[PDB]
Amino acid sequence: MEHYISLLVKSIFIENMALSFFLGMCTFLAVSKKVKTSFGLGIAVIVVLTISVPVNNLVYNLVLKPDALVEGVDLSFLNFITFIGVIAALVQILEMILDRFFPPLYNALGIFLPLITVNCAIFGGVSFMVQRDYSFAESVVYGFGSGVGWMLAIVALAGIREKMKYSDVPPGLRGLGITFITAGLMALGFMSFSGVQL
Amino acid sequence: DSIKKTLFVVIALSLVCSIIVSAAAVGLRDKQKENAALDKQSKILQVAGIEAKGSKQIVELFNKSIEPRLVDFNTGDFVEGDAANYDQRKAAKEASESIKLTAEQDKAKIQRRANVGVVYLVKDGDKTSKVILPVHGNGLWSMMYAFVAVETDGNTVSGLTYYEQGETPGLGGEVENPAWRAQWVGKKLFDENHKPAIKIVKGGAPQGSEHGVDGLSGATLTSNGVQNTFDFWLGDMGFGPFLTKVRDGGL
Amino acid sequence: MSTIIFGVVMFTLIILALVLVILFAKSKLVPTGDITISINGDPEKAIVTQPGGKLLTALAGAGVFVSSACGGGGSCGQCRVKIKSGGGDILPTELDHISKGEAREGERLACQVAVKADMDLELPEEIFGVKKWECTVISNDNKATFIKELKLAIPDGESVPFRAGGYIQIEAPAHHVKYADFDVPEKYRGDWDKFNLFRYESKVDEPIIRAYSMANYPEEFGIIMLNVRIATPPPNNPNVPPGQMSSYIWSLKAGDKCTISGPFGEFFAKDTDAEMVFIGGGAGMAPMRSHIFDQLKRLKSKRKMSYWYGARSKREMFYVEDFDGLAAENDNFVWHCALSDPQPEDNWTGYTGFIHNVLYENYLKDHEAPEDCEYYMCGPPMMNAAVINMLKNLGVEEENILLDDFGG
Amino acid sequence: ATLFYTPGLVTKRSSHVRDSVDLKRIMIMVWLAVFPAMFWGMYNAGGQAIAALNHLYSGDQLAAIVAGNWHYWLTEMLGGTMSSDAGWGSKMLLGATYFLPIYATVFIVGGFWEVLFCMVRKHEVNEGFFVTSILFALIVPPTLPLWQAALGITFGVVVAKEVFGGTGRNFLNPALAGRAFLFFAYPAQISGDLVWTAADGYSGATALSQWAQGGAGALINNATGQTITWMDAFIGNIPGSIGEVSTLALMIGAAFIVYMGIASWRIIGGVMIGMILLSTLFNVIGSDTNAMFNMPWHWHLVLGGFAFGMFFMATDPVSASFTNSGKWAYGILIGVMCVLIRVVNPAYPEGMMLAILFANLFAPLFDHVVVERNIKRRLARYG
Amino acid sequence: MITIKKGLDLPIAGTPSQVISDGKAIKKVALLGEEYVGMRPTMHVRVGDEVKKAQILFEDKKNPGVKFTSPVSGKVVEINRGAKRVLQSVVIEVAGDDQVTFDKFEANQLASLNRDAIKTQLVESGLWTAFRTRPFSKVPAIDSTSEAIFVTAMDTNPLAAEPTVVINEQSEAFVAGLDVLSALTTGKVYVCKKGTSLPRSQQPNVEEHVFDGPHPAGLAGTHMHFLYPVSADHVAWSINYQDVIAVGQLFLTGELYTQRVVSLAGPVVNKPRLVRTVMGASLEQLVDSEIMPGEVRIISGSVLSGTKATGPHAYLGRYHLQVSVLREGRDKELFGWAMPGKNKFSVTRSFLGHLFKGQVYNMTTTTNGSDRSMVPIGNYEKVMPLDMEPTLLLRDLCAGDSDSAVRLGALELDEEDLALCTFVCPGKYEYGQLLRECLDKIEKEG
Amino acid sequence: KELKKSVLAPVLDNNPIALQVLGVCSALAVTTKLETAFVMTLAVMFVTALSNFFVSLIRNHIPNSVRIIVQMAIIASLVIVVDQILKAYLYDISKQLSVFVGLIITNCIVMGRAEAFAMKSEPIPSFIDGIGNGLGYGFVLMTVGFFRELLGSGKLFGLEVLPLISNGGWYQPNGLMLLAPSAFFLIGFMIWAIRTFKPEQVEAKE
Ligand SMILES: Cc1cc2nc3c(=O)[nH]c(=O)nc-3n(C[C@H](O)[C@H](O)[C@H](O)COP(=O)(O)OP(=O)(O)OC[C@H]3O[C@@H](n4cnc5c(N)ncnc54)[C@H](O)[C@@H]3O)c2cc1C
Ligand SMILES: Cc1cc2nc3c(=O)[nH]c(=O)nc-3n(C[C@H](O)[C@H](O)[C@H](O)COP(=O)(O)O)c2cc1C
Ligand SMILES: Cc1cc2nc3c(=O)[nH]c(=O)nc-3n(C[C@H](O)[C@H](O)[C@H](O)COP(=O)(O)O)c2cc1C
Ligand SMILES: Cc1cc2nc3c(=O)[nH]c(=O)nc-3n(C[C@H](O)[C@H](O)[C@H](O)CO)c2cc1C
Ligand code: FES
Ligand code: FES
Ligand SMILES: [Ca+2]
Repeated sequence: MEHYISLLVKSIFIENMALSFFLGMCTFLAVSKKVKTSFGLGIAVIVVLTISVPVNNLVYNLVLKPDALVEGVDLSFLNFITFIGVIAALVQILEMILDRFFPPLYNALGIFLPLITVNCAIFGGVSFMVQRDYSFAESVVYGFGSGVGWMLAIVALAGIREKMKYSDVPPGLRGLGITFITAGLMALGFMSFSGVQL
Repeated sequence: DSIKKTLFVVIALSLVCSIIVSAAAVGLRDKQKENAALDKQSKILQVAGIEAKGSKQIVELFNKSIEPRLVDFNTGDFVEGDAANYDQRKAAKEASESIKLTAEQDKAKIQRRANVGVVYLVKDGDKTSKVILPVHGNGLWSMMYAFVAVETDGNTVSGLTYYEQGETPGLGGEVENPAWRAQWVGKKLFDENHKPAIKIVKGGAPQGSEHGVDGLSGATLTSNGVQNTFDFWLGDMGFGPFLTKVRDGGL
Repeated sequence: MSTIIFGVVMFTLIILALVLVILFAKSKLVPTGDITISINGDPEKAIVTQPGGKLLTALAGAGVFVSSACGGGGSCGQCRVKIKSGGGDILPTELDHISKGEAREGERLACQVAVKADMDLELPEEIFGVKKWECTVISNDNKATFIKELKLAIPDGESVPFRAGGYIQIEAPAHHVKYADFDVPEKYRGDWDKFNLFRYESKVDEPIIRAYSMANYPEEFGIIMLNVRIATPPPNNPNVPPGQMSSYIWSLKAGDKCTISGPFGEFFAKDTDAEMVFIGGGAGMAPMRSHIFDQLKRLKSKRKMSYWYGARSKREMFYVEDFDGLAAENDNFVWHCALSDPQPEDNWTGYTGFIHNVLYENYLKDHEAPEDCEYYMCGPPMMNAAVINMLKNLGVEEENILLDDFGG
Repeated sequence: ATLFYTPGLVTKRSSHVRDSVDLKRIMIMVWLAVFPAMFWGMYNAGGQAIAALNHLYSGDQLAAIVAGNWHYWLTEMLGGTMSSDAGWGSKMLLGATYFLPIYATVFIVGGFWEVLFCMVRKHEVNEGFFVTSILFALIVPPTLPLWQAALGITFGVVVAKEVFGGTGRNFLNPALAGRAFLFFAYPAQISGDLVWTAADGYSGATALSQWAQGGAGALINNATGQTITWMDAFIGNIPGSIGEVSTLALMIGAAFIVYMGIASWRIIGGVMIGMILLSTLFNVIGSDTNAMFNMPWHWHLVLGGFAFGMFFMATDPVSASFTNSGKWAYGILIGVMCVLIRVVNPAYPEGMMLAILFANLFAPLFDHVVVERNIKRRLARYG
Repeated sequence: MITIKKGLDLPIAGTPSQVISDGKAIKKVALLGEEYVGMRPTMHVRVGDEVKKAQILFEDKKNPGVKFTSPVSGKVVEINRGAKRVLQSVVIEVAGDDQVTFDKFEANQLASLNRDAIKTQLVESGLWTAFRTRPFSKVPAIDSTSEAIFVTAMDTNPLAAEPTVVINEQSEAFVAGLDVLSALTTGKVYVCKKGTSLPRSQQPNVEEHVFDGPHPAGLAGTHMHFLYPVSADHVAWSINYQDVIAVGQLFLTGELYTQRVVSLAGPVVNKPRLVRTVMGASLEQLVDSEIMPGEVRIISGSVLSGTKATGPHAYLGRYHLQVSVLREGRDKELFGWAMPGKNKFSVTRSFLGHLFKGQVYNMTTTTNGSDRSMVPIGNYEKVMPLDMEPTLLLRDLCAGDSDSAVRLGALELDEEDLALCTFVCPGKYEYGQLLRECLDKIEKEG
Repeated sequence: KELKKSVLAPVLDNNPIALQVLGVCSALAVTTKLETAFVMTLAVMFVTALSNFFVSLIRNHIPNSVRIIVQMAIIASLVIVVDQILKAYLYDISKQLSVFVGLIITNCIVMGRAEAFAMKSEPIPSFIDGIGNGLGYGFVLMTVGFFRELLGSGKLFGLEVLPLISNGGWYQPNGLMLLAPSAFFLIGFMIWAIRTFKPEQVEAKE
């Protein structure tokens, strides 16, 4: 029970998805104006990530693994299409299950809840799970840790961009340019955990 | 719209894409295997001193000069088995092919050790001229893998190379420097009492001593790793007994 | 070869399982009923519709546009509805066009909404009650160097129900035009030959819709009297097609009926003792003639009025005898005019210059309290912006000014 | 221009009487507060240089080393000496010939960037750079090249401050955004053991690497052969950066700016609480192979850059929290991260810079949590 | 009893001697037009028309039905109008005693009047302008009511008059005014006072509360925040003690009672005391031969929140009860910011003035420093006693975020509440004008 | 010539990392070396063009329910073929591009163009728009890779330009260029330069 807490702490801090692997930057730098919208999108990404990683681990360890169906046949070229299919189907049925109720969370995200399918955090999490060869419980804890780390990074950037209402930025750097430089300074600050052996 | 229409179009699209993907995936595995083999054959031929340029030259030199075997680590004897298909990194993960290292012997922080190991014998016609041992340990940022080219007396070193490292390139990534690799030639591995005697000195080596090479400048935490790899792998859990057999003349 | 067969079978099965579970979950979750809207919350004229889709297409199927200018994107913010029922979440483009105070009641943009649930919409102000009329052309005499003063009549002699100053939603048929087709009276042809303006040729591919303004008061039945400016691009390259509704008229021979509709009600004169001052705009002078004749005859306003008006030349001038007779019969009226481009052959004995300077240096500077008055304005862009600077420099707050210009 | 004279303006509106403080007085007080640490840092750098040189070389070899480097032959020209019997005057002069070029190049290059941005955006050039330049020149090792110092202050001023708008409008620490650029870009001249003692050919580790190697019994000073006592690490007789070594002078300088209300006792107490709690947790846990788990709080306080960081760099007003309830949390986060990067991260032997640059991102989150609690308390109609 | 811990009692020299002595003969009065929030006048006079006491001078365009009436009987002599023809003052010249009278009632029958009779009496008399609503500090609309009328019966401004000296002469009028306010309001009347005794009304919904501590414990905004927190849909009114004496004397006599007791003080006044003075009087005639030689600035109100009275504004404002005069600090000093400023006042402890307890300063009108950007060293939390977040709130006001400032609490405020945050700011900001721009944005946005 | 303006609109007028924000993760993680920057530019260009062409070919019969599944099936088949070809003939570059030869599926440029322009156009202008957006993306990849590789290791495509100290030259490499903060800063200053040469792309003040 110390091992899974080690995995959670590592996947939140030492191997942050947004600011140590740099995945998801389009929504990370576009939806970062208000902290409440950032909070909602972080919770949505958490749910979709912790659902998508264990199901893809089941599909991989049952079918796509070398010598899993018939000995002598390995089907590890359908990895990408399988992963993106499961992620797209989970996002669609989850947005229907959501959109039944929840005008709180519906139309707060709005256009970007269809756009968390084409979002490199989920595909990177699945591909890194496949690479590192996790079991099912380690897959669940890794997915939840990656989701909470991404939510932490995007809510931090939202808080910084809400503190920056006072600042005076040159006209060429209003918006996207100063957002790029702000994310760069954040990534510079997150290198404190760069050498930890966890 | 129509459920028949959507199911028909998705079946047809899946058939076409699956045909193309499966053809392009099966029809290239031979070339992918050839490339993955050549990427390591180049490093082995380079550490053996035999110069190589071009795929034909690489495969022709490796099939006529290098001859891989399998060695058991504990007993120090030869074990019959397929050489060109063995994967020591993956066999060192399963419990039926690897052992659990306890903390008192695990000086190098690798946490496992495979039951059978692979070496490479540089052939000179009929005679065995060198034996190449792959050693590795933990540095600061990564698991540093390497080769070492030991001559037939089991004591002398003829070359060293580092083919996998993730250190910072200015400080501790100087294990890939030719001026640093060029010091290892001529150094002894053991002493007269047949004990491991490779030292990484801090602040420069003595002028021509046969046991200590120069440490990385400003990079002690990787120099501790480069010391620990040889401190463990020249020990008793590594190539110790096989090196005793080579020293007695098991080649 | 077995790997290819297994790849094909597993690709097809993996895709088909996901398609099946998506369709099953959608058939379990999403609604499939027939949702209903009710116009004005009334049992008559209520409309049933399929779920989803914007409200823009609903009234277009019902037979009115919205009273919109733009359908795409809602950038002009024309489509509005005063909905009291639950519609859903507000969108910031609505909150751009409709401020917080108005949006508190629910004034929302229509095409931004995608109606997928039940709703009773307001849709006020009788936009269902708009009808059409096949207006004939009487004549298109040229009063100025470039102007196109226009007279139309509604078939069988009635009056459009438009409120004062309300321009109709006039449409235009399509026919390709060259300037050589355009018939010109005696004096203006020579200067148009100086600009050799017959040189360009243009094409009218689609019937262009342009809600121009008209030139009579609502009580003047049996005649419609529209208005048209000269169609002219940058005259270095006039090959690009200028002003398709204007060019539809500029060669037109009168007597053909025109299917047009859509009255407006913008110029709401307030019923107070408010001093009215009608600052001129050259082209579009007759909107103010319409509103002043409505205030003279339809409402019989005996309050103090004025018609400061701008002019380039007396050759450019028109409808003089109207305001001359009006100020003759009227006690509380005065009318003036000034030359924008003075020329010697008038030997003019009145004011000259810009309307900005003439109003301030004649009337307003020694006026008692300009902040209590009321100013309507419709004309050239700089000759309106300078006057807005003058009026804000003198007092009057924004709501007391009532602006409406050609294209805003 | 307006440095010598107060401008003689009068107020035009509502408050016809004002205070007496301004950014000139605030930043000049913080600029004067590091003068004891500056003078002691120059003294200690000279002392360590002379002791290392006379431990290594002697006689004609010492004369050849002296006549082959301008820091040594200029110091012997101006009247001092470089033998073992050097006075405090010669030690402070040898520290001055190392520190003052770095201060000069940092001030001139950063002032050029300030003046260029201020002429382009049509403002009047303000203070605060007085603080940033001296705090940058006081935290780099005494053997840092001048071109790297110029690059560091260029990054710190331009990328961290003057793009965001100037004084009072950024969010990071400009003196530490430059040092982090140096630390991650050119780490061969800002880490290791060749760099800290300003000598020629002296390679000897320092107080925080010796502990991480072998515990408190391996704290031996190789220049003299003596051992490092707590009074030595507290007074400031250890190798390190220029003006970070003396906790006594740092406390004496920062007591004044804490008394005057410029520095925040909330942040200082938060940093101290976080350090004490995490170091005590690591002591009680304990380890057999990591020799930093058993380093007490009164040794964590004095070694490395903890006292300089906590006193002068964690109390930056623009980058900190803005709520009294959030300043304690920001300080506690700084202390926890400092002790954690020290103890469990082996690539870096000290972590105050990365602790501050990590908490600067999460300060406005603590602001947001406190002000959202306040907004709920307001909507409940009690505030 | 509510005690205030965060605040500042500003030590400026020239505290008045609280006795009421006669004032000079006043010959001109004026009804300033810019000092009413959101007013757009329609003038009912021109230069030279003879007016009476309580005769209308202008109405309001944006608040219809309210009337602004003249304080004294005489003749209009000037109507000044600034840039964009904004009204500044209506200078009346007093001669005569012609007036418009009203109905009168007994002493005890005041508590049971009809609300509409009360409101039409106040509106026709032009004493309805004494009420300042909260939020937005406007004169309240004639057909709206409120459940809390906050009567300010203390004064913690610097050099301010003592209210007990004034009230102890007109106790019957004060009690009758409180009974009229008790009949006028829907809920209660919140008489806020200090630890001394005041005349009390025997109505059950007139409550007395004791506030102590330094300034701002004597502001209606602080009283509202501690007793009845207001918002966009909860609206409270406000009226000082002199206008309650005016309401009582109006309902007991039928005539508008326009006299005032103002506190003439400052560093440069020879004998600071209280004076009797008509409403809207001329300060240039009030301070005639009362000031030392030297350039001076004649404020109409306290030095924290007061309109500077120079030229067409040289008349006592409506809602101000004191006059404060001080010098002009136009001197350049060599290295003035680096002095051990024993003669320099500050909230912080940089200067050596804080060791000398009990000192008074001859503060001049200079701004010690240029305008710079805001570095929050922690000065606003020292002098804001309310339960807000001062640095965040002021940073939103400077940034221009109306919604966020309203959410943090900038509806309950007025420009005399951020006077201390304007006072202690090292960046030399002026938050009153920023708050007024923000509240005007909220009003215009609807 | 409509094709010239079609392929040269998104190179500086509608750049996918400058005006739109699409395709940033690959821009941060590929530009360490200019060879991998070139290979990624070509691969994204190829995938975007052929994906737009196919989804525009069958754009009439794609249903409203599973349009996402169909588009990701087409893009994923194309990217798997590209990946097999890279692993066969460009193996070392395929090793250096460890996971980002799979993330071309979830790259936002390919799907954003296949949803915005492919479903409502003709196959040949769809192919041209795909090529043009590949070019507009490769421009930013190339410039960031040029600055990062040159100032961080003194090389261009592997060719030695600035001689390092360890070899015996004069240059000491900037170790921050091999980390993603340098990519962030370089993209920020590039947006500054682009929007100060063309001022109609300034974000309006709020
Ligand atoms: C209430 C109201 C009343 C109006 N009344 C009038 C009126 O009386 N008269 C009037 O003329 N308009 C009037 N307008 C404006 C009307 O919308 C215009 O006719 C319209 O802007 C032109 O539409 P078009 O398709 O006919 O122009 P097009 O024929 O498509 O030509 C474009 C317009 O811009 C010019 N133009 C052509 N090529 C270029 C080019 N390359 N660069 C720049 N400009 C070019 C042309 O002269 C032409 O006017 C009114 C608008 C409103 C809302
Ligand atoms: C950014 C950075 C990266 C570093 N990388 C390495 C490294 O890869 N290998 C190494 O041995 N030391 C590295 N170091 C230096 C270590 O921090 C360590 O302190 C150094 O080797 C000094 O050890 P020593 O004083 O005992 O010689 C790095 C330092 C920094 C600042
Ligand atoms: C504010 C501040 C922050 C510092 N941060 C670091 C750091 O993050 N890493 C580091 O190696 N040294 C840092 N230092 C320098 C250390 O104090 C110390 O001088 C250096 O690490 C040498 O290690 P030592 O403690 O063994 O002497 C910092 C110094 C100061 C003043
Ligand atoms: C107590 C105090 C401490 C300060 N510490 C720093 C610092 O550590 N680094 C820096 O660049 N500026 C520092 N400044 C200056 C100022 O805060 C800095 O310009 C802000 O970051 C504005 O960008 C300090 C100022 C004060 C009053
Ligand atoms: S114009 Fe289309 S929604 Fe308003
Ligand atoms: S997040 Fe990488 S492209 Fe959308
Ligand atoms: Ca291994």
